[PDB]
Amino acid sequence: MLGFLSARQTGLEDPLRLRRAESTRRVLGLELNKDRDVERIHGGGINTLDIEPVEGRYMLSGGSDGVIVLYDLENSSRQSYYTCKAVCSIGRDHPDVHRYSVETVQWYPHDTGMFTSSSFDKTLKVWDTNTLQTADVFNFEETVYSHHMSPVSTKHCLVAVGTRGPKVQLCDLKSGSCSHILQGHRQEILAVSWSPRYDYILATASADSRVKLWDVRRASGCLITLDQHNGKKSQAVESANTAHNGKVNGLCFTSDGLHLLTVGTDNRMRLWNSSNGENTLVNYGKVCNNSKKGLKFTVSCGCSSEFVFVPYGSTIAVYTVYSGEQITMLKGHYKTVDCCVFQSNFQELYSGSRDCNILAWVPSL
Amino acid sequence: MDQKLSKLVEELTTSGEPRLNPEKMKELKKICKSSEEQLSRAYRLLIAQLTQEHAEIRLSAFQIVEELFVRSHQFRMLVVSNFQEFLELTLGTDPAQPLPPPREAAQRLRQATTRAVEGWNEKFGEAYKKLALGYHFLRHNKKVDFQD
Amino acid sequence: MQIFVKTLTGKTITLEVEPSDTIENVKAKIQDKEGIPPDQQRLIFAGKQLEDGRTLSDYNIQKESTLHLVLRLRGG
Amino acid sequence: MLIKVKTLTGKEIEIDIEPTDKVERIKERVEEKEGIPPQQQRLIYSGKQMNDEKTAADYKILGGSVLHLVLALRGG
Amino acid sequence: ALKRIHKELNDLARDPPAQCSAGPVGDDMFHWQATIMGPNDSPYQGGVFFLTIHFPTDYPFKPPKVAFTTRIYHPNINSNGSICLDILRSQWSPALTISKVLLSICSLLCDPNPDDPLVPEIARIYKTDREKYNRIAREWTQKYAM
Repeated sequence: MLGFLSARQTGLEDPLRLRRAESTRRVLGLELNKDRDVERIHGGGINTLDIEPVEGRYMLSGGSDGVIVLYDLENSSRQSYYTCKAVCSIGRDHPDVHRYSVETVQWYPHDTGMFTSSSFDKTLKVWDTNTLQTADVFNFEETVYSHHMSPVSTKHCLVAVGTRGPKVQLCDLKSGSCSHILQGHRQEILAVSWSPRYDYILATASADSRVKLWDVRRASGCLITLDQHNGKKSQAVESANTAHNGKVNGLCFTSDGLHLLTVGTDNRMRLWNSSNGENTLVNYGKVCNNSKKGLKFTVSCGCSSEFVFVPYGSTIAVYTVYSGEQITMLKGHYKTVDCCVFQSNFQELYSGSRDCNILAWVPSL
Repeated sequence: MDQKLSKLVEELTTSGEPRLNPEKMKELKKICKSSEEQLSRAYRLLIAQLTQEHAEIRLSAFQIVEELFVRSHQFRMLVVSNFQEFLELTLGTDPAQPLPPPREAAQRLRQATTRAVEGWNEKFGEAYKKLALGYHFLRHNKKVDFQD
Repeated sequence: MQIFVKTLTGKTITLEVEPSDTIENVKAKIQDKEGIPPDQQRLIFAGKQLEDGRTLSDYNIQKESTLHLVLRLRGG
Repeated sequence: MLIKVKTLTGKEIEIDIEPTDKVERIKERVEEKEGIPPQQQRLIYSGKQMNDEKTAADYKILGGSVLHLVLALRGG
Repeated sequence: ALKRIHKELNDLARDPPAQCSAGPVGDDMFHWQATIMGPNDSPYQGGVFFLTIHFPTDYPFKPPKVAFTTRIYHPNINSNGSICLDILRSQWSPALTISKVLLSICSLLCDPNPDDPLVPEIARIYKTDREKYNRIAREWTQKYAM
């Protein structure tokens, strides 16, 4: 690596080159760390994690027992080994704790002061990071598998909420109105996601093997309805254009926002184009999943070749997004993995499982 | 010096005795203290025995493993290297891989491995955080009754 | 000589006892003083059960000492 | 104010301190009236092991606020 | 009720128990921390084991959730520091006050009952060989209590 240092020093290669090459090297050498720990606080499994977007310091986690821990990943100690102490926690003793499993906790974008969560108690609560008090609560008529806030929108603050009804809900964290709904799906909505690039493009995955991108400004259906064979087996859109063969329960736009990775219960990933819904035929091999709710997964940022970290049974699988190769298989858990989140700042990966653990993977050397 | 070791381990495990016959176990202790690669050779012997289909043989292999664990430190590192498979073969956690017969020996294996894992968590848990992970996983995810 | 005992109700009462006296009579004195049955007392001195079949002199108890009274418990 | 530093045996050593004395002062005063040098004390006030740098006003020690003294035979 | 806890706190500050000490940890009077000095003539001699009391919202008529913070060796106390007294779960009595529950715990430190134990692994050692018990408890006290 001294070659990269000298090249950066004499201005040959842009500093971008060393930065990205070193980030890729670190992610390729990713391994579990016994030189770091995250305190065990959840009675049941961990369903979700979301490192804060700005400064990458705090870290929420939605336990399956309704407790929302709020970790602190900065090594405030002096020793090489440390444990990420849990700063706060919405314990069961809290008056407004979630009665059932918390399956999505997300920071309010552009404002770390607040964060949101939602649970099978058919509620979505807007939590205040400082005083830990519900700022706003929206009660739905049915459960809430997954919700997501636009990480790019400075204009609106709508919140797609995929209930187990066929209708996507849009909740407004400004003056409350959950009236706006997006009709067109046929079964439960297991995973939604806003477009990181465009303000108003929402991609919603369902359990009927359909992935649709909605222009929420448009109030006459969806822009696109993803189709496996790119229209080869052309059929009108009444029972066709199925992005999978079984339930599709996970979405993750690539970091640039140009491609919409989807993973479904048919045990395949597919890197769909995000502008016209044309499958790009990246193989990815066979990816194992059998979960019956929102499967979380994330994609690396600031690396030469974009990696994707998909929960694969009880192991994290690391694929290269644009080539489909399998980099490795991080292997440290005791039950199925429910959510892995990438710490972009230092190329660290935190993967909550169903065994109440949150294993923090870090690079070697 | 592998022939006598494979032999002695075979008479220890295949006998099916309720309790470890003492003097040949002491011979195993001495000759396992002799060399480190041969201690790990005994570890492979134990692992190969533990996969084989008989609850009494698995019990003998596990009790030897517990002896070496409480007696050796490099053995603790080596076994925590694959504690996941060790738990799959001892505790029968995976329904797709239960324990062989007989039922009495399997029950004794379950009780003995639960109590040995308790002792290991108390004695070597801090030095081996992966043992702590395994103990926690057994105590909540698998809900193993440690009070039984 | 006499001894102090701190009953359960916050009050404190003084017992006239001798070192040769056995603990059973001590509990009987607690009984006729306030009336909780000989079985239910569990006298504590320096965090020790005062065994029924023993005497104060066994436990190294002197004048102006104090005995603590609680409700009968058990292990778990 | 007066703090009475009662030990295990029940002996209730009297002490006097100003409201701002550092607890090392408290241990030193206990040394004079009881004889145990400050290294071997572990003063426990209301279920908090007092730390050797905190001022007495930190713990809200008032008149007649009983501490507890426990011997640490090693005591460095 | 608070007034019950207030009266307990005052009457404990005035006339403390001998080898016990409990007071609120901060502003919330419902969360006390206590301290059981190891009873004399026991393996726990010279020890200082810190509890952590939690009074419910109906404290007179409902037990407080006391739990050791200092890892104690005992058949009746798990490694997590939780106790299983009958007085504290089933036979709670309002007349029993915190100065009394702490003293009863102190007494039970020396009077375990391996029958129906919360930790059978230690209970077997206690029932079989008490000589080793008094050494393992001693080393745990020395490595946690002092």
